[PDB]
Amino acid sequence: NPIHDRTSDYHKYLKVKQGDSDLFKLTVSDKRYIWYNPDPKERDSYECGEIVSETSDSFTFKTVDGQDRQVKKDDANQRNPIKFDGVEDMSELSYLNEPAVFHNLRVRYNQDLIYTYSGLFLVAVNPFKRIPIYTQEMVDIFKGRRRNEVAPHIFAISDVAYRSMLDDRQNQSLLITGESGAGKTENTKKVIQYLASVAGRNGVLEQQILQANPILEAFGNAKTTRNNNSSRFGKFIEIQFNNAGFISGASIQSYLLEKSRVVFQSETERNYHIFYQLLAGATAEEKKALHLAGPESFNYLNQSGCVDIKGVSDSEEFKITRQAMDIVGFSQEEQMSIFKIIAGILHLGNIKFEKGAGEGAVLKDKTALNAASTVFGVNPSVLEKALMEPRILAGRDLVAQHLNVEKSSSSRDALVKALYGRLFLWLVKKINNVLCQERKAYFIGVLDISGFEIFKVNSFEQLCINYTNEKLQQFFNHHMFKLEQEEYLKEKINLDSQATIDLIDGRQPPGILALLDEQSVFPNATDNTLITKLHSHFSKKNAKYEEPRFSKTEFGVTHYAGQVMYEIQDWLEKNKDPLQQDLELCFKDSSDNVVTKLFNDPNIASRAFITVAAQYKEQLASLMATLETTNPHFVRCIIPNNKQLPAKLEDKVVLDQLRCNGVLEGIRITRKGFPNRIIYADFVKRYYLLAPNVPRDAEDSQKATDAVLKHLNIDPEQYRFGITKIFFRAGQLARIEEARE
Ligand SMILES: [Mg+2]
Repeated sequence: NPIHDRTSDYHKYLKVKQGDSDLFKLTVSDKRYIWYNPDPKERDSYECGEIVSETSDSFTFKTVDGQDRQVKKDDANQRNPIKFDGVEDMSELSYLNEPAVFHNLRVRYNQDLIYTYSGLFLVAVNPFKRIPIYTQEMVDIFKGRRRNEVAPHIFAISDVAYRSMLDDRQNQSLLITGESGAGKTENTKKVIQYLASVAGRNGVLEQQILQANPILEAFGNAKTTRNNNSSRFGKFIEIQFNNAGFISGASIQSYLLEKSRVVFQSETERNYHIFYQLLAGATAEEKKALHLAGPESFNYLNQSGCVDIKGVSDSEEFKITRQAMDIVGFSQEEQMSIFKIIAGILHLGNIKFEKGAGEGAVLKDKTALNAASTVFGVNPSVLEKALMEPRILAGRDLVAQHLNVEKSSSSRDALVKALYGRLFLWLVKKINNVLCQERKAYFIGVLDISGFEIFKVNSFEQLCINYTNEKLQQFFNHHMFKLEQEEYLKEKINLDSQATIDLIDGRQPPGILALLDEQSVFPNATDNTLITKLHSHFSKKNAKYEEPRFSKTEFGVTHYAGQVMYEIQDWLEKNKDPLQQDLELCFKDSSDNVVTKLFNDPNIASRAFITVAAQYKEQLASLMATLETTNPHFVRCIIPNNKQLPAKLEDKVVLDQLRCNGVLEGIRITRKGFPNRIIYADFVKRYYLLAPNVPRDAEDSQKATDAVLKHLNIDPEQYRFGITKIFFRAGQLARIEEARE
């Protein structure tokens, strides 16, 4: 049992290395430390100062350089005794302050221990290197072990969920969130891997379930400045099981796909992987049939100045993507058409519009246009017309308009985005068709989506994601509450989300989205109309809203994670996501078999119509409805720094996430009552020697406990006798630790 074999990789890689002795005496020390900011020239930078003295109200400690500073006891961040360095649950800490929390994480991280619990959460720090803890052999050690039984790990939480499902006959959910680059996806893949193995039918299905996300990754992921393999869409994976506990199917729901990246990427970034895959991977012959060239030959791929990802073979990935498609069940025909769509898009991006003639646009060279038309199988003349001379309803009149180059170009861009988003939607639907069962008994759903987003520039998509996150954090809050109450009950012992939530999705009075939708009805409304309406209703009138001192195009929202300033540019457009009807018409007649679906299947071609905001709101409520029916599990992924480097855990970077994702707040909350709770025998096992009476392995554990306690003359208010554990208040246990044997 690797778990008992101190020489195993299990031990090497997932546990704090255990020496020969276990004895208390070992960790003994006179020295008492404190966590201090060597400079409020920082406030997450801290050093450990040793307390060299104290007064009845404040401590005095040395600093690193040797300077004596003074602290208020009620302001000191006491450092936990060394025995606590490396515990598996932060709930085990006596002193639960910020620096102390970060320090435990860090000690663990320094030993490549990327997983640590914090009460209800599993906290996972990206190591930025591959630790060999996800082998089948690692899978097997986790089978059926309780939380307290094995080291912290994503496999552990997944096991706890599967057992819960089976035992309570209740659906479950794993919510995996945090910043881009944090490892959400990485961990989500490990959750699927695990389940397919502890519950798979020793199979085609399973293989298809696994080969499903590589298809989605090719189409939904891209290299950004924060992750070479960034998920540009959010997802909820339902893993379906029969009553016997075997995987029976699966379903995927995608959200917020970044269609905009198709037509533009920042410097060093890449467009979606598939473009590159096709281009590299296609057969000399397929190129000719697709009018394919190098990435440099395509405006949609030649602008950022990055057409390749280090250590990534686009050609080899193509092979992998195609294989996946093969496995899921995409027909070769279907696959051609999918590639055709990718090709056509590339062609659409290469169309050059010119003016002069007048104020109107024209197409002097039509190579590009013709290229896209062939691959899509639509009429280039019809296409051309729909591009620059769409017919617009001027009341009763249906007249064609001659668009300028700009307008012309943007329209082109909107056609590309709709084709991309619809394909994505169709691929998701194709895959669900295969995997998905109408006959499911139970499910474990996996949400891999970003946590709060607070960028230099915040736009509509950030408000959306942040809106979701206010809901998820309020859901965890409710959940912590119940579970916390429950514990207390079982042992015999003793917000604000709404307001932000309402400001965003409120109907009466109307909140942001409501107002946005309203403006959305008027063809002539502008960003200015919009921001002015927002300020009118909320500036100085809604406590979670802020009108900027000078910006005219932004507004701020006080979120759970702090204020977020948003820019209103293009919100109206984004809310309607328009596409010229004539473009719809052109493509509706497409001779292509996949293309026809994207335009003729109301379920793909249309939202409902309702606005983008209204759809986001409805989809978020459905998700939450689901979640509400599960027993949830929370994974908080954390990026150690902004450089994608191993062995470089940056305090400021880390602390900031801990503050935003709910970890430190929950600790704050916890720390207030009886954060430490220990199994009677566990307690004696360790502190027997502290009392002149007590046998290490006593049968009357509680007594034994009271014993020690009494010996020590500890203050009764600081502890609580529970039915199976001894409940301790903050710092009590550390002092205890600090006791002479
Ligand atoms: Mg991801």
